[PDB]
Amino acid sequence: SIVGEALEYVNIGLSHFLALPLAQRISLIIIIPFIYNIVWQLLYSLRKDRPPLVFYWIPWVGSAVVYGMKPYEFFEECQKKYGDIFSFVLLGRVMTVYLGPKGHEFVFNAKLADVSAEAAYAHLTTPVFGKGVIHDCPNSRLMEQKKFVKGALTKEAFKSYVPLIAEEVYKYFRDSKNFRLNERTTGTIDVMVTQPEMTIFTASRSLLGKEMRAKLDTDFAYLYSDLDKGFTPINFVFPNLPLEHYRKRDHAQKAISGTYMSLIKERRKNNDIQDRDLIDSLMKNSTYKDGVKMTDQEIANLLIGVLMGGQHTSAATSAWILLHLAERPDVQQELYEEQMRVLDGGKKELTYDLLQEMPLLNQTIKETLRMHHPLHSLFRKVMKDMHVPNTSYVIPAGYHVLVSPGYTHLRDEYFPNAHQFNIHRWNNDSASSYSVGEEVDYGFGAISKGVSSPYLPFGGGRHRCIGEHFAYCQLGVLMSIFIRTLKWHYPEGKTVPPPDFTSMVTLPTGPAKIIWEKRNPEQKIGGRH
Ligand SMILES: CC[C@@H](C)n1ncn(-c2ccc(N3CCN(c4ccc(OC[C@H]5CO[C@](Cn6cncn6)(c6ccc(Cl)cc6Cl)O5)cc4)CC3)cc2)c1=O
Ligand code: HEM
Repeated sequence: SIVGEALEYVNIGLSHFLALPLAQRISLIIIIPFIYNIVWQLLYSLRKDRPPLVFYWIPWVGSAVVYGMKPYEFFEECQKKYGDIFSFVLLGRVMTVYLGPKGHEFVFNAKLADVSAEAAYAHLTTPVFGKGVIHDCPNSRLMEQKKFVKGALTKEAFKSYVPLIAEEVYKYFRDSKNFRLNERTTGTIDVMVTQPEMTIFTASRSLLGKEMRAKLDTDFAYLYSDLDKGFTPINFVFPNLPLEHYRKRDHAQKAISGTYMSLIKERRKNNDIQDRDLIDSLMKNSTYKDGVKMTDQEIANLLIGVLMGGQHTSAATSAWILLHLAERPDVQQELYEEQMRVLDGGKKELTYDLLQEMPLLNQTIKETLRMHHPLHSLFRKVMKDMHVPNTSYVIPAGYHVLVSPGYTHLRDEYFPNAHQFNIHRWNNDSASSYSVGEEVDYGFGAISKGVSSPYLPFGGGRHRCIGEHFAYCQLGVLMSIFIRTLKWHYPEGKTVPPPDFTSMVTLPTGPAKIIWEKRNPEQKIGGRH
């Protein structure tokens, strides 16, 4: 009646194991985690208190490759097999996806104690922006930082930004190799080259001021390029690794934040603090509610973050607008007529107020943001176990929740013929967004309380975007001028490119070229160059 001899043969087996040929021991260190992985998923599939988990062959990697290459195609397959809630493994992490408007509610209105955005995002952005701001600080600091920035983003600021943004667009048509409208009447451009330059020029001039704008004409512009490089999904797994890419980024962040602090300390020294730009504004208005002031280093890091966020979402969006309009001369024609009616055939300077009298222009932005949400996946790390309403599912702490309003933007159920670009689906509804009812303030102004809208380009809840009006202002001036100045179309046989879902924003797969030509070949842009 001896089990003792079994326990001996366990120990013997462990010892015979350790003495295997190194060819078999490498094999086992591969085959036994592979076998265990399959065994674990099958067992996992039994738990009725967990959403279904998408099956995967490679441990740790998970569904990373198919999710990254074509996330909306991934989501649609999963939705057919499992419905709206399902999980998948992604480079070590378990992501729980909740598709559709209830998904929006579940994640964007999640209680602050249940989930954390900074725990999800901190590695992605802190290396790039610097310490102390955005996701490298507690939520209540973030709430107030959004309040400070929003304070420079008022109707009266937009009124003064508009002629500044217009000036930069015109100087870019005049001076850029891509255009030179005083010398050339037609030409070819890559919109992934032109739009990121146009966006940084206009955002700099209006948010940072003319000094910082002036510096973009120098070799300082190269540091922006270097810091721009460090803004990549790979920071999610490799935020820091001793290589040259990471070294230029860190240098750039120091060099750029140094330049902003130089200006800040310069302005405080001369008492030269007005209401020109966002720098003036944060100098006057960056004291937290427990009395602590933001440092000059933190103020500068915040400027980098604001500028970098606006840079990528807006540049991609104007690239998409150009690309969709290039095959739709009917829409270009209709926008041109609205410009002629609102601006008296051009005998009226563009103002922020007149921009609000251009519904078709704003509907074009709205519709581009529907087809091309710059951020396909928004994340939160789960901090406490969460019950999913009307289900038996519990999402345990340590999981991530993923919400994807850009996926819902492309469903026929909520947008008839969702794959078709149509600015007229927004007729009599051209506002960037609006709360369908009740509102709430998390620290940075009253916003919509419900987040169930199928259309959520700026998200919702406490992490809701605050740059929506600035983006529309910027994109509006830009497109108003393109339309009044140029017609454009595709090279023969070219059409809208598919999105690049592996970058930070869903920008077009390039080279994405359009051919432009002047509406008025003899028109000249004045000023010195
Ligand atoms: C390894 C194999 C390969 C095939 N693969 N396998 C998987 N993937 C992959 C997966 C996921 C993703 N991403 C794309 C980027 N994405 C993402 C990027 C930025 C982001 O930002 C959310 C927060 C933080 O940044 C901002 C962005 N922003 C918002 N408005 C303007 N910018 C932000 C907020 C505030 C401020 Cl001040 C700045 C910034 Cl940047 O909001 C959220 C998600 C996550 C998924 C990419 C590739 C791959 O490429
Ligand atoms: C087309 C332009 C833009 C789009 C579509 C967009 C979209 C978004 C979205 C979806 C979020 C929420 C992210 C999340 O919930 O995880 C967000 C957050 C945010 N965005 Fe934007 N954005 C745009 C432009 C801008 C601009 C121009 C600025 C700055 C002026 C800006 C600043 C911010 C800030 C400060 C947050 C808050 C992040 C947080 O609270 O955690 N965005 N944006």
